[PDB]
Order: sequence, then C-alpha cells, then structure tokens
Amino acid sequence: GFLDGKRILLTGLLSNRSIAYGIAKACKREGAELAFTYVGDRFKDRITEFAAEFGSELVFPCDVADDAQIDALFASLKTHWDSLDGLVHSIGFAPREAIAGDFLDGLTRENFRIAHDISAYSFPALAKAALPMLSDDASLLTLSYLGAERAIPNYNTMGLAKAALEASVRYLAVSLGAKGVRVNAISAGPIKTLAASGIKSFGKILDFVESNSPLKRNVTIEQVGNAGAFLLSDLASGVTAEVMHVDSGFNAVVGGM
Amino acid sequence: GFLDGKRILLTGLLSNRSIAYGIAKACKREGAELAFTYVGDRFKDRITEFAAEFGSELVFPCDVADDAQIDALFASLKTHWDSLDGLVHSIGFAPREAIAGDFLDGLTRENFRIAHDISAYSFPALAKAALPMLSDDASLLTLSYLGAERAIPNYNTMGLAKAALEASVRYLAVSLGAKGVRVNAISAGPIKTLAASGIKSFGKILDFVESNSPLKRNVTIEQVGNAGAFLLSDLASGVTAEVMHVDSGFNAVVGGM
Amino acid sequence: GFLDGKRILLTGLLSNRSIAYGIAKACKREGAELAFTYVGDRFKDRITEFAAEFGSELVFPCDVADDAQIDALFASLKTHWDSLDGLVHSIGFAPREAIAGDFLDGLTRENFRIAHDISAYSFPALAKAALPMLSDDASLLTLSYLGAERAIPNYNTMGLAKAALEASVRYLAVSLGAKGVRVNAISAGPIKTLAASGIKSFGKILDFVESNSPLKRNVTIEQVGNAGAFLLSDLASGVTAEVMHVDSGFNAVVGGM
Amino acid sequence: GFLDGKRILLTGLLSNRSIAYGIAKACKREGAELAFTYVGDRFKDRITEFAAEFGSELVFPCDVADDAQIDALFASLKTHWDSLDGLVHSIGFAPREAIAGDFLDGLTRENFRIAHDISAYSFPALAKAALPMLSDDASLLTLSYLGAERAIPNYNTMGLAKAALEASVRYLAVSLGAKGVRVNAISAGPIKTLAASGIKSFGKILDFVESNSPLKRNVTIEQVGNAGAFLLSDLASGVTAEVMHVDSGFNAVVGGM
Ligand SMILES: NC(=O)c1ccc[n+]([C@@H]2O[C@H](COP(=O)([O-])OP(=O)(O)OC[C@H]3O[C@@H](n4cnc5c(N)ncnc54)[C@H](O)[C@@H]3O)[C@@H](O)[C@H]2O)c1
Ligand SMILES: NC(=O)c1ccc[n+]([C@@H]2O[C@H](COP(=O)([O-])OP(=O)(O)OC[C@H]3O[C@@H](n4cnc5c(N)ncnc54)[C@H](O)[C@@H]3O)[C@@H](O)[C@H]2O)c1
Ligand SMILES: NC(=O)c1ccc[n+]([C@@H]2O[C@H](COP(=O)([O-])OP(=O)(O)OC[C@H]3O[C@@H](n4cnc5c(N)ncnc54)[C@H](O)[C@@H]3O)[C@@H](O)[C@H]2O)c1
Ligand SMILES: NC(=O)c1ccc[n+]([C@@H]2O[C@H](COP(=O)([O-])OP(=O)(O)OC[C@H]3O[C@@H](n4cnc5c(N)ncnc54)[C@H](O)[C@@H]3O)[C@@H](O)[C@H]2O)c1
Ligand SMILES: CCc1cc(O)c(Oc2ccc([N+](=O)[O-])cc2Cl)cc1F
Ligand SMILES: CCc1cc(O)c(Oc2ccc([N+](=O)[O-])cc2Cl)cc1F
Ligand SMILES: CCc1cc(O)c(Oc2ccc([N+](=O)[O-])cc2Cl)cc1F
Ligand SMILES: CCc1cc(O)c(Oc2ccc([N+](=O)[O-])cc2Cl)cc1F
Repeated sequence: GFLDGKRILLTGLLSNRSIAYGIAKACKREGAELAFTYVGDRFKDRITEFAAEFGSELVFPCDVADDAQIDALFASLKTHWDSLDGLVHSIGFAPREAIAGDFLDGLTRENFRIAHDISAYSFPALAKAALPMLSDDASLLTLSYLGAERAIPNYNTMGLAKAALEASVRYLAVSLGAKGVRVNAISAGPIKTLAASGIKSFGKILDFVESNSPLKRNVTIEQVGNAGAFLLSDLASGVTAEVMHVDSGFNAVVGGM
Repeated sequence: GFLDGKRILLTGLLSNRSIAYGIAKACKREGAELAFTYVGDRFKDRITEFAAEFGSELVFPCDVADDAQIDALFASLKTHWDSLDGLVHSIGFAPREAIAGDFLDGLTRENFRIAHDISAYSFPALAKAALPMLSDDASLLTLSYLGAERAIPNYNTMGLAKAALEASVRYLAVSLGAKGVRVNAISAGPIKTLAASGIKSFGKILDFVESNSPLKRNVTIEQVGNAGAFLLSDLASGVTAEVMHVDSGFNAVVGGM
Repeated sequence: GFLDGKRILLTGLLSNRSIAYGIAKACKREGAELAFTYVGDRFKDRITEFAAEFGSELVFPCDVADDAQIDALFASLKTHWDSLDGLVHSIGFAPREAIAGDFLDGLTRENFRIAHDISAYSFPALAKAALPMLSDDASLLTLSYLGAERAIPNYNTMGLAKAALEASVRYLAVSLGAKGVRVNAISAGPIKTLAASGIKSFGKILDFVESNSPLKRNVTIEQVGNAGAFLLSDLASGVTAEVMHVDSGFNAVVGGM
Repeated sequence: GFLDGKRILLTGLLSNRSIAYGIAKACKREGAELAFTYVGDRFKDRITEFAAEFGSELVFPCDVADDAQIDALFASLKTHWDSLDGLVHSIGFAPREAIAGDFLDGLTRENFRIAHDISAYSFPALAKAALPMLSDDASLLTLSYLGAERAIPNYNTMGLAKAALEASVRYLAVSLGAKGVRVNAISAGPIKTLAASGIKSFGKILDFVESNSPLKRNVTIEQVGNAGAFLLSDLASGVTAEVMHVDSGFNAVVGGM
C-alpha cells in the first residue's frame, strides 16, 4: 500500500466506531505499522484487543492532561521505534455543561481551560514531545469539526477549542516544515462515535447533513480513514497547513431552505 | 453624533497610542458617554487622566484573570449606569516566550493556558458578567489580528488565542442575539502601540504592509476607532458575528513578490 | 452627517424597496449629494421621481451591457460634477433559466456570459470609466450575496458571477488603492426587493434566516443602507478589499438543525 | 493501485511539465485507463505521443470555446468507453493583456468574456456534456490557484475567473452529488509549466513561496498529481465541493516579513 513501512502512532481509539479506528484500518491496509495510546489502566485491555486487531502489541498510556505522560509516551515508543512517521491526534473533551444548551450558561474559566487544554493544546504538545524522533517526512494529523468555522448549536466551547486547534495546525506547519514535516487536519462530518453521545441533538445534525449535503449522505469512518491515510502518506507530500473537509461537502452549502 | 446617548465601557486603554484610545475618541466624538477599566492600583491615576481626557470620571479596576474583579466591575458600573450599550474588549497577553521565535520553543501548558485565558476567555467572560445590564441594542466589540487566520512569524501562541477569540465572537453572537445584542471583532492591522513592543520584528511587518497593502499605507487608531464606533452604533444594526478587517486591505493580498 | 459634501453616484435604484434606495436614503441623510442611473427610456420618469425624493435632478441612462453608455455616463456626470467620491454598484442579472432549479439545466454558454457580463464585469468596468474623475479618497461599493461563498439552492449561475464580483473587489482595491481609492462589497442578507421576485423560494430563505440568524431577524434596506454609507465615508478610511456581511450574522452559523 | 479500473479523461496535457502530465502519471501508476484531449490538429501528434507514454491511443480534439466540440468529445469517447469515472479539467486562458501589469489596463469586456468562458465556464460545460455517461462514483477535478482567494500581482482577470471556477465546484457538487458524483478543485502552487511563461514575474512568486512556504519548497507536478489521483479515487469518497491546497502550505501563511 501507499503507507508501506510508515510507522504511525494513533491516539483516541476508544471503540470500533472511533474515527481513529477507521484511520487505523486504512493505515494498516496500506502497509503501516501502528502503535496506540489509551487513558487509564481500566482501559488497557480493551485497547490491547483493538491493537491486536491491527497486528500491534504497542500500546501506551497517555493522558494529555499530564506532561509526564506525554514525555514518557515517546520515551517508551522510542524503545520500539527508532523513528516516527505519523501521528494521529484524535482526542477531545469539554465538560458536559460547556457543550450543552446556551454557550454562556456553560461558560466558566475552568470549563474553558479544560476544553482548550485537552482539545487544542494537546496537539502541539504531542508534536513537541515527538519532535526528536520524527522522521523528516513525518506527517501529523488532527481531527476538527465545522463548529470551528461557524457557530453550531450546543458545540459552544468546543468550537472555540477547535478554532485554536486549526490555528495550531498552521503554526505547527511553519515550525516543523523546514525539517520537512507536514501538519494537517481533517474537518470531519458527524459520525456516530462514543464522543457523539456527548453532543445533544447529534441526531438532528446527522439527519440534516444527510438531507442537505451535496452527496446527500453522511460520511463514514472508512471515508475519514482513507482521507487520513492519504494525508499521512507521501502521496500528500505537497499538502501541509491544510484543514480538509471530509463531510460529504456539507460545509460548502447553505442547507435547510 | 451617531452614538448619541450610548453608554460604552472600554477596556485596554493603556496609552494615547492604544487602539482603545482611538476608539474612545471616535465614540466620544459621536456622542457616547464612556467608562474605563484598568489593571493594578499603580495605574489608577494614569487612566483617570486618560478618562478625564474624554469627559469621564468613571474608571474601575479589572484584571480579567480574576473572576471576582470581573463581577465587581459590573456591580460598580451599575451604581452609575442603569444600562450598558457598548463594551470594548481591547485586551491581550501572552508570556514573552510564547510570542518570540519558534512556535514550539515557546509552547508550554502554562504559556498556552495564560494566553487563552487572558486573550480569548476574557471576552465572553465579560459579556456574561455584563449581560444582566446590557440594553437590548447593545454591541460588544473585540480586537483581533490576521495571525488568527494565517501563520505570522512570532505571533505563535497569540494566533491560537485570537482564533479562539474570533470563534467566541460567533458563539456569543448566537447566544446574545435573540435579545438583540450584537457581537463583532475588528481584525486590525499593525499599529505602534505599547503592546506592539512585545512583537519581535513589528517593524518589518509594518514596513511590509505599507509596501504591500492595497492602500499602500498602515492603519491608524483613528481609522480603527471610527470603524469601532460604527460597529458599536445602531448604524451597524444588521451586523453581528462579523470579523471586520481594518488593515488597509492587507489581508486580501499576497504581498512581497 | 459623516458624508457631508461627498458626491455619490448610485446605480440600481429600481423601486423604493431596492437596496440602492436604502443606501441612497442613508447617504442623503448623512449629507451626500446624489446622482442616479437608469436602464431604458421607459424608466426615466420613475427614476427622476425617485431622484427628486433625494433632492437630486441628476439622472443618467446606463445599460452596463453597452460600452458606449458606460463612457457617456461619466462624460455626462462630469458636466455637473468635477469629482466623484462614491460609486454604488447595485446591479445584477441572469436569465431566469440560469437561476431556476438545477444548476446544469440552466447552464448555457450564453446564460453564463450574460450573468457574468452584467453582474460581475460591470463593476470594474464602471470603476475604470470613472477613474479619471475619482477623488483620491473615493469609495466604490458593490452588493454581493452569500451564494458567492457557499452553494445556495436556485442561485446557481449568479453564485459564480458573485464569486467573480468579490474577486474583482480585491483586484480593484489593489489597482485603485495607490491613489487612495477604496473598494468594498456588502454581502447583504435577503431583502424583499423586485430582484428577489426572480429567486424561486425566496420566501423559504427569508423564513430560514429569520429563524436561524443570530439576531433572529431579517435585515432591512435601512440596515444595509447605513452599512453602505459607512463604507462610502471617511469613517471607513482603513477599510478596503473587504466583503462585509450585513445579514444579521446568518453567514456565521450552521442553521436548521 | 487505488484507481484500478477507473477510466479517466484528462484535458490540458500540453507538455511533460503540464500539471495534467503529473496527474496522468499518478493515475496510470495507480491503475487507471486514460484518454486525452487536445486543441488544434497541429497538436494531434504531440498528444498522441504523450498518450502513448501512458499506454493510451485515446485522444480527441476539444476546443472548449466550441459547443460542438464539447458534445462531439463525449460522443467519440462513448464509442470506446461505456462509462466515465474521472474528468480532469486542467485548462485556462486569458489574453496576455488581461494578466499583465495593472488589472484595469488589461480589462475589456472581451478580455473578461474570454477569460471566464475558457477558464471557468468550460468546467461545468464539460461536466454537463459528460453527465449521461458518468458512473455514479465518478469524480470531476479542476485546477485553481490562490489568486482566486487573494489578489496576486499580474494574475488580474484570471483571479476573477478562478473565483467563478471554485464557485462552480460548489454548485456542480450539489447538482451532481445526489447521483453520487464528486466535484473538487486543487489549488496548486506555482509550477514551471508552459502556462507559467504567461505570468510575468512567475520567477519572483516561485522564489517567494520557496522562501516563505511552511515546507520551504515549491510543489511538483508529482505532488499535485498524487493529490489529484487521491481526489479522483474512491479513497476520497467523502470529499466533494472542496478546494484543496497543494502548495507546500503557502496559502496558510503571511510571508515576506
Ligand atoms: N465524531 C465526530 O462526529 C467528529 C466529527 C468531527 C470532528 N471530530 C473529532 O474527532 C476526534 C475523535 O473523536 P471521535 O469522534 O472518534 O470520538 P471517540 O470517543 O471515539 O474518540 C475520542 C477520544 O478522545 C480521547 N480523550 C479524551 N480525553 C483524553 C485525554 N485527557 N487524553 C487522551 N485522550 C483523551 C478518548 O480517549 C477518545 O479515544 C475528536 O477530536 C473529535 O472532536 C469528531
Ligand atoms: N496593536 C496592534 O497592532 C493590534 C493589531 C491587531 C490586533 N490587536 C489587538 O488590539 C487589542 C489592543 O491592544 P493594543 O494594540 O491597543 O495595545 P495596548 O497595550 O495599548 O492595549 C492592550 C491592553 O491589554 C490590557 N491587558 C493585558 N492584560 C490584562 C488583564 N489581565 N486584564 C485586563 N487588561 C489586560 C492592557 O492593560 C492594555 O490596556 C489587543 O487585543 C491586541 O491583541 C492589536
Ligand atoms: N435583494 C437581495 O436580497 C440581495 C441580497 C444580497 C445581495 N444582493 C444584490 O443587491 C444588488 C441590488 O439588487 P436589489 O436587491 O436591490 O434588487 P433591485 O431590483 O431593486 O435592483 C437591481 C438593479 O439591477 C439593475 N440592472 C439590471 N440589469 C442592468 C443593466 N444591464 N444595466 C444597469 N442596471 C441593471 C436594475 O436596474 C435594478 O436597479 C444586486 O446586485 C443583488 O444581486 C441583493
Ligand atoms: N502552472 C501553475 O503554476 C498553476 C498553478 C495553479 C493553478 N493552475 C492551473 O492548472 C491548470 C493547468 O495549467 P498548467 O499549469 O498545467 O499549464 P499547461 O500549459 O501545461 O496547461 C494548460 C492547458 O490549457 C489548455 N487550453 C487553453 N485553452 C484551451 C481551450 N480553448 N480548449 C481546451 N484547452 C485549452 C492548453 O491546451 C493546455 O493544455 C490551469 O487551469 C492553470 O490555471 C496552474
Ligand atoms: C457534532 C459533531 C461532533 C464533533 C466533535 O468534535 C465530537 O467530538 C467530541 C465532542 C465532545 C466531546 N466532549 O465534550 O467531551 C469530545 C469529543 Cl472528542 C463529536 C461529534 F459528534
Ligand atoms: C503584530 C500585530 C499585533 C497584534 C497584536 O495582537 C498585538 O497585541 C498584543 C500582542 C502581544 C501581547 N502580549 O504578548 O502580551 C499582547 C497584545 Cl495586546 C500587538 C501587535 F502589534
Ligand atoms: C437570494 C437573495 C438574493 C440575491 C441576489 O443577488 C438578488 O439579486 C438578483 C437576483 C437575481 C437576478 N436576476 O436573475 O436577474 C438579479 C438580481 Cl439583482 C436577489 C436576492 F433576493
Ligand atoms: C501564478 C501561477 C499560475 C497560475 C495559473 O492559473 C496558471 O495557468 C495559466 C495562467 C495564465 C493563462 N493564460 O493567460 O493564458 C493560462 C493558464 Cl492555464 C499558471 C501559473 F503559473
């Protein structure tokens, strides 16, 4: 495949419906060797199962809230891999209040801090900790959503955080690009993942993009996965600082009228 | 003037070159009554002078790092004003490291947190604390910069924070808009303010927009001020969730070639 | 007013609901002297009435399909006015087929040509013919719509034409900016004008932005007019190459979900 | 490869440095069968050579200025191919005057008409003529440039035309998407093609993106080609109405300062 020999670390694989799952499958299919992170010892066995699914026994703890775990993640990976060619950042969190109902009602200094810490800061944080072992053609990929660009109901503080995340893509691209490293995001359409249970009225968004997107269909983790594999590969050698929509074209319309 | 009888609170007036100074002058010129905030008792007298300059004796402490000062700000203002028609958010900060040289070198969890806390969170925080006394036609205005949209050298972590700030404009507009309140930003071009001493190679950016902007000239606080007064006024009744460039058109070109 | 002594030529005033009507009223209110164009002798008397409404007896024929009328327009104006400070381009047309139903069904080389000729070319064409008599602080303004940025049902070929029009704003700004002349567009929300009778399901768009815009209300020609007056004035001295949304913030949301 | 069995028609292959050449190579490499168009009998033999290079004897005349040639193109192709899976639109033209020096100096009704006719109209025109034989998973791809989004020196009227072209991508995506067909553009960085000899100071743009792009290098037709192959493939099943930058990230920075 077009990722033959590429070694890629994936965060955020929580279930078989996770976006990271779809990316993992496409990457493995195209020849990559994979490693995975998880959060909390309670989940080690589940991720080891998932990892086995993709021919991997490389799983490491990483709570991105903790500097020590971020550094220890790459120290551990480094015992197995001399170089890292790909990093998939598929991680996000905000307190339920901060993504329910009215934007201001859920706004507190702490809710803001946590959302931005986990959902935005963590991406350039992992990039920085990974840097010493990044191959010169490495590719860093994060996941965003249209709520970064336009106000979407309930998304609220996550929208602010995703806006900072997309900006981080641009600044990381400049910082790491001289070396040859690329940094991109996929702005994915809604997909029924575990995280989607967080978003109130996820169902309504889903119906709405099915009915209004140019392709008149929702995207799948297979589609987001294949797009991700492309960006992580040398096929996308000329692409950096890009936020690529993989959402059936929904971002490009005004729907519902 | 077109702000006759409007009552407007301005943050961020640090000197006579501050963007807030220019906005204040244009607002006063157009008939507004003004109030001002300041940071630290060491600065109370300077701001009282500035305020006197605009026919005001209404100055209040507000360090946006402190929830208690934010709430006390509007409690105090409320003893003088029954309603608030305008709020100017002209406040920003990042640790010098986070805006010098390479993006990653200056990246730390704490530098990130502080930049976003002060430069982004503070805007919807003030909006929320002001809400009870906002008139139905009130207008909230913040200041951003092109580094939010595109990577600019040295701007670094401030770029991430300004990206979150512009997103906050959109979500605030939805939250406060039913009531009739508008929320906008001006993305201003470079202006030799005290804050600009922070940015390394501010001089180079300045020369570059003078030479490459369509108007072949840098903007002034008078120009940004007049634009701000417009947005704060009923003239801009149909305008919300907008990031308006007041930068001699520089954002719209690719210059230097 | 803030347009005291400015002399401004307005195209596209077809009725008292025209966007140009609202702009004219705001400009006159702020002190401008106005002149108007019309299309076809059949309409001379109606426009003279409208013009009288704003204290003007300056009306001139200009079908923008005809080079000769464009040049004769400014030759005639020049007999009355030594200089021109403002130009309002509020003109658009596509064959009904090209804006009904499916984009491709209405697509023909000729429909395309006409839409772009009238709706896009005409703006920089008038700018070029006006140039010799433009004051150094003159301001050129055109009207666009969100269909330029995102696909909207039925808008079709007009969307392509408005995209070219907004690009023309940027290139005109660079061409005319050295001299000091500014060039901008207002992307207006839907307004029940005569032109709106063209757009099938204008009613549905109208309801939809009322229900989904942050301000939960449609814009008025008074609002678009005041925004236009601002851009045409020295208040907007720092603003060029800008497409300003005056649409109750609708562009900034994803609505209907 | 990931285009196994896909049948793809490419326009605009003029030389071995053409962007279409690079796309053709990547498509053939990934398993596609190709067909080609050319302009003028004088060029039939050159394109037959090029086509032989990619294992093809399918070459057809198509001057996009001529409706009859557009329809005859697909009638002819249809004698060889039952279905069409991919279309590459890599065609552009403006009179030299319209892309030299000042935007207005080169502006004439005819120069405008020709640029938009050839560079924009031709894309949805080919899509419409191809429609009856398009497979349900077909993918249409056109080539654009950053001058569509921001004013670039000399690009002038081509910038207006490319703006209309990118809009056409969005409207075509909605029109053809119900069927399942995708429509996208690649906004490519500068590449020393025959067409680039048109652009005055192409050399300066080239140096400038090498020095300022995040990757600090210019893109190649190999890079644009691989990106194109991806978009034309089922790998990009979730991607439509997208303008993908393949320009070393240059669009995402403000350079030169
Ligand atoms: N699901 C969607 O519709 C969607 C759409 C667009 C964009 N995005 C984004 O895709 C990414 C992946 O989410 P998903 O949809 O696959 O849901 P998911 O629940 O399957 O994955 C989310 C991941 O976030 C991780 N996470 C949360 N806090 C963490 C922490 N402190 N440290 C490390 N990891 C942490 C979880 O472990 C989980 O694996 C997210 O960034 C999300 O915002 C998702
Ligand atoms: N100066 C520029 O070129 C420029 C350009 C574009 C955008 N912007 C922005 O304009 C706004 C105003 O900055 P300026 O250029 O007028 O410089 P300035 O130094 O005159 O104003 C900055 C203000 O930030 C305030 N501030 C910092 N920390 C604070 C805190 N914890 N609590 C309350 N206030 C605090 C300062 O008191 C000061 O008044 C900023 O948001 C800046 O990012 C500035
Ligand atoms: N009405 C809306 O909702 C709306 C919304 C957004 C943007 N825009 C735009 O605002 C502008 C004004 O339209 P309107 O809404 O006020 O409708 P309108 O019918 O009142 O004005 C349209 C004008 O186009 C003029 N026109 C058409 N062909 C012409 C030609 N060959 N030469 C000279 N003039 C010609 C007409 O004379 C008319 O005055 C248009 O550009 C329209 O696209 C309109
Ligand atoms: N070369 C670049 O740097 C560059 C950069 C960004 C975007 N784009 C675009 O890429 C596309 C391809 O151009 P290129 O760079 O490969 O140069 P090119 O000269 O190799 O290809 C241009 C093609 O335009 C075709 N063409 C012109 N008029 C035609 C007509 N009437 N009918 C049919 N075909 C016609 C030519 O035959 C030629 O094959 C163009 O659309 C160009 O605008 C090019
Ligand atoms: C609306 C589509 C959508 C967008 C997303 O960013 C998304 O991911 C998350 C959403 C919320 C949280 N949280 O609050 O903990 C975490 C994540 Cl990872 C899921 C989605 F369904
Ligand atoms: C480059 C133009 C420019 C943009 C700005 O946002 C700006 O404002 C600040 C910049 C840095 C800090 N700080 O680090 O504390 C604070 C502020 Cl308020 C000044 C500028 F000169
Ligand atoms: C949908 C909102 C909207 C957008 C517009 O541009 C608009 O103006 C026109 C629309 C169509 C034609 N025509 O085909 O002749 C002309 C004009 Cl001037 C009206 C609108 F109601
Ligand atoms: C500046 C980079 C660049 C952009 C392009 O669109 C490009 O293609 C063309 C440019 C001009 C013409 N013409 O006038 O005939 C035709 C084409 Cl196909 C070439 C480029 F070098």
